[PDB]
Amino acid sequence: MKIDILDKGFVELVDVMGNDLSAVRAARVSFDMERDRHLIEYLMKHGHETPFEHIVFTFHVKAPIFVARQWFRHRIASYNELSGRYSKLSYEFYIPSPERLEGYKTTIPPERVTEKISEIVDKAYRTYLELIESGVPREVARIVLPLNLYTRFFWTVNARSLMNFLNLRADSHAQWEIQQYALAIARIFKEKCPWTFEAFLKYAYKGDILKEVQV
Amino acid sequence: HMKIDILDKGFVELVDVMGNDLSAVRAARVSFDMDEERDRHLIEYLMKHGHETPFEHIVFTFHVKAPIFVARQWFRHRIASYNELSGRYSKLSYEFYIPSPERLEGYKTTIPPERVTEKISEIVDKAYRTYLELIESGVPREVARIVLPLNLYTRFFWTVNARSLMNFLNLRADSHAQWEIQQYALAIARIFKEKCPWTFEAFLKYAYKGDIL
Amino acid sequence: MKIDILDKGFVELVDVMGNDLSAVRAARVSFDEERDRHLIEYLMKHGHETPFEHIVFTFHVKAPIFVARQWFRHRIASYNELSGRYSLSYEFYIPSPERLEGYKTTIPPERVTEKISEIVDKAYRTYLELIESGVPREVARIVLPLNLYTRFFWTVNARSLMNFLNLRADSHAQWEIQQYALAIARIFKEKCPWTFEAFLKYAYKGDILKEV
Amino acid sequence: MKIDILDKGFVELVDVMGNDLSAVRAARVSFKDEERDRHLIEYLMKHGHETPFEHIVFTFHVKAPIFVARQWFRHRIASYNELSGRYSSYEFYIPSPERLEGYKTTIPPERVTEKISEIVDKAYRTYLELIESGVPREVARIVLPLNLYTRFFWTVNARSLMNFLNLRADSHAQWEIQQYALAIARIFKEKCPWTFEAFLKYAYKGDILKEVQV
Ligand SMILES: Cc1cc2nc3c(=O)[nH]c(=O)nc-3n(C[C@H](O)[C@H](O)[C@H](O)COP(=O)(O)OP(=O)(O)OC[C@H]3OC(n4cnc5c(N)ncnc54)[C@H](O)[C@@H]3O)c2cc1C
Ligand SMILES: Cc1cc2nc3c(=O)[nH]c(=O)nc-3n(C[C@H](O)[C@H](O)[C@H](O)COP(=O)(O)OP(=O)(O)OC[C@H]3O[C@@H](n4cnc5c(N)ncnc54)[C@H](O)[C@@H]3O)c2cc1C
Ligand SMILES: Cc1cc2nc3c(=O)[nH]c(=O)nc-3n(C[C@H](O)[C@H](O)[C@H](O)COP(=O)(O)OP(=O)(O)OC[C@H]3O[C@@H](n4cnc5c(N)ncnc54)[C@H](O)[C@@H]3O)c2cc1C
Ligand SMILES: Cc1cc2nc3c(=O)[nH]c(=O)nc-3n(C[C@H](O)[C@H](O)[C@H](O)COP(=O)(O)OP(=O)(O)OC[C@H]3O[C@@H](n4cnc5c(N)ncnc54)[C@H](O)[C@@H]3O)c2cc1C
Repeated sequence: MKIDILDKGFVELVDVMGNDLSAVRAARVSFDMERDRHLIEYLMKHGHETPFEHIVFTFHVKAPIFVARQWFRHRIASYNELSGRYSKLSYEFYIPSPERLEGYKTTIPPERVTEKISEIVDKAYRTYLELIESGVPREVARIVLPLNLYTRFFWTVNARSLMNFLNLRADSHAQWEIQQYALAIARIFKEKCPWTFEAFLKYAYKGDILKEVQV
Repeated sequence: HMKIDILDKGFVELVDVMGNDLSAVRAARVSFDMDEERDRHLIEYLMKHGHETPFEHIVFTFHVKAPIFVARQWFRHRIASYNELSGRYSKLSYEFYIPSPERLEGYKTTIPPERVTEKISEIVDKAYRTYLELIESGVPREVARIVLPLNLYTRFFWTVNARSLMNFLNLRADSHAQWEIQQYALAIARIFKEKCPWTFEAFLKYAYKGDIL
Repeated sequence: MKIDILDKGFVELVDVMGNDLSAVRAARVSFDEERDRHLIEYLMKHGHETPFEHIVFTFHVKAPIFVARQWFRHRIASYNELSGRYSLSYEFYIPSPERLEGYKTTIPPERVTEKISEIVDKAYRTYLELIESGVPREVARIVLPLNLYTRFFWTVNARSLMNFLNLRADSHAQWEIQQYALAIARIFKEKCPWTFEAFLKYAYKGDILKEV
Repeated sequence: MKIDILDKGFVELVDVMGNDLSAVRAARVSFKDEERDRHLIEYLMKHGHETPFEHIVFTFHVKAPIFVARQWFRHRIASYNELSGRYSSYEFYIPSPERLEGYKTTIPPERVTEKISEIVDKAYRTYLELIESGVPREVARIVLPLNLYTRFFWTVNARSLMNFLNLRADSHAQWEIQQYALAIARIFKEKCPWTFEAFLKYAYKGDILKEVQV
């Protein structure tokens, strides 16, 4: 599964451990213990979250650094990113489409706003090349590249933490760009753990957009 | 699907696994934006210089059955997930850990070791019979169970990743730890070895701190 | 500050880092009572709790082991229990007859209390008989019941502390742990009145704290 | 106490709970004898009993370049609170020619400083231009360089702080963040002198802290 985000980014599922039943098996130990589907619903509405920690995912994500920084703020998880110290950075930046500024009255037209951003990206990247070409160390030459540069990383997280992540990013208060990545994460989650997902929205989900956007 | 019996009535059973040795290689190799010969070499490299974040992408789920005094020690490992049987929600099964005579291999005692075994079974039986008694007299299960000894068996699920798993082994797979916990740590290591050959070997060679593996 | 719990336990404050204003400084990233207290309620009401992690406490607790097993399940915190390698005593929790109040039991509540005492004595004697006999404590102590008292140091921050109160300062929790949580709650109120106030009004998920 | 780092950054102490003895008291689970209490710190450190050191806590206020904060926020056992770029200054980290010392370059070291200052100025110009044009802050800021300075509060306990020093107060870490960990180390030394010495002697895995002073 690979979903395309923005103009050049993406969310891709690498691996998965367990499914809805993993949560059920884990919960049975307490009381010595169709019907299973009813237990998940029960857990969800009564606040028994731990059982869901036994479902785990690993995603491959390519996103603009300003999005990555917000994502990494989630501590209950594991990360592994491409290094800007040990690698030659590619010429890939997130250039917002004109429709992104729709809703805001601006002096200059959306195409103009979009034209300038690209321009600054070229001057920035061109300079980055002179320096690397001139013998400057990569780890120091990259401080000139803008926050709209694309980066890649792996993310391993369990169901319970993932639901905390959707509560916060698949919401209208979070930035538009990362909301797009949230929907992709939500979609994949629904495909792998449909019962848990349904119960989530119906009982514990605190955000707004997932109750108005299919999958 | 593996299972290993511990002590007289306990066990360690593997329920699931996510990934393998290459999971660590793929998570790491993504740093340089990038063959069998190379891959094993990479894992040892990471292990040598302490780059352990990549091994966090390997996960295990166990099902354990052990006495309460062992479980308590085990639960101190916070970087992991747990689900246990509730003593305040169901009737408790007459299953206690009774040490065998050999347990005293090295200690000379007033009375024969066989008698120590007999004595332990007695106080356990007496305590168990009082538990059933108070229960049938209408006493709340959560209250009646407080008379039960620490050798009563419990059960739980444990989901943990490879990095934390290696931390558990450095601490419990060691002679300084109690003999009962060692037995369980040995079982955890045999399963870890089975599923992650390269990683397990690299661990024993450039990082394992214990002394019984 | 020390509060006695049950028949021989307690919760005592050992140290504290910060107060309500610690959360205000963290949220504004820098360094008028009215202005600050309005922010604390603002953050509480919208779910922005990270600022409260910058407040921390360290308690010294003395509880029965079964109460301690539930308590230790709270992973986002620090613990240190007595082992007898640096600091051992032997006392047990014997419920009062009022504990069985409400339940209609076969024998008198006063007899339930007696039977618990009897077992404790027999279990305790057997234990000493084994030590004087030459069995190492690590083995001998496994015959001691779950109502055996222990002690530990607990260091936890405000965010996690409020999670602890949402689960233990509640009727679904066991009565014994409830008593310890009520104690934890009073001390918290004393050191962070504003934060405690806002907690009860917008985020407190339990029931018993609003009744006492 | 506050300490300057790089061309415009710093590390500032905001608060602290406990001292060396807070570990001693936690290890014994109690509450006097210096020779003894200090002897225990060393024992704990030598035999790996590190949980007692979790009972000492700090809060720092840091100002640093975004490419430094990113590497830093990587430490999960800790608490963070940064300034909002999409809601909440013309300050960027401009390397000195002495920073490119030891590297053979086709152009004068001073030219690098000038090449980097130029783009920073350009970018910043187009940014302030977009803001005034009506473009939302969260959008117009995507054109700013990774060397833009940010600020955050950091609360971490002594055990976790020792892990940070192991990895960052070391020659394998970028030179920039090495400077910050040195300041972190200095404050830590001042507040918990017994733990720091024991740490350096029995557990520290890095290199520079045994070479440089405080
Ligand atoms: C009435 C009652 C009955 C209970 N019955 C049982 C039972 O039968 N069996 C049983 O095993 N337990 C039982 N518990 C314990 C309960 O399941 C929790 O373990 C306990 O409340 C500690 O909570 P926590 O996980 O939220 O907190 P902490 O472990 O202290 O964590 C605080 C927060 O960080 C989180 N977190 C920490 N680690 C992880 C992680 N690895 N993955 C995802 N999120 C994480 C969550 O957001 C959490 O709320 C019971 C508790 C109560 C109050
Ligand atoms: C021989 C032996 C004797 C012992 N004696 C005692 C005793 O007298 N008293 C007692 O209370 N316990 C005792 N213990 C338990 C021990 O102190 C730890 O609680 C136990 O090993 C759990 O380990 P951990 O902290 O390494 O693991 P986890 O909790 O699973 O943590 C793994 C890693 O994450 C870390 N970490 C997690 N959370 C935090 C945090 N909040 N702050 C800083 N770092 C963190 C560290 O890098 C740690 O190694 C003993 C254990 C052994 C093996
Ligand atoms: C020279 C250098 C180069 C680096 N290069 C890269 C790179 O190319 N790509 C990249 O992505 N990162 C890179 N890093 C970051 C590195 O991978 C770690 O993320 C960083 O050092 C944070 O360390 P930590 O995990 O030890 O600490 P913390 O996250 O603060 O954790 C402290 C302790 O608790 C633990 N712990 C916490 N959470 C978990 C968990 N979920 N599972 C198991 N144990 C846990 C461990 O015992 C740990 O040491 C680099 C770091 C250095 C110093
Ligand atoms: C719309 C929006 C705006 C934001 N604005 C800002 C801003 O201006 N400044 C800023 O600094 N950040 C900001 N953030 C980041 C926010 O403050 C959190 O850091 C982020 O949401 C990560 O969430 P978390 O703590 O719930 O998750 P995780 O770090 O993944 O933790 C999950 C659970 O474990 C817990 N937990 C983990 N560690 C600890 C701990 N050490 N102590 C207590 N509990 C713990 C809690 O129960 C928590 O819910 C913003 C986030 C959103 C979604």
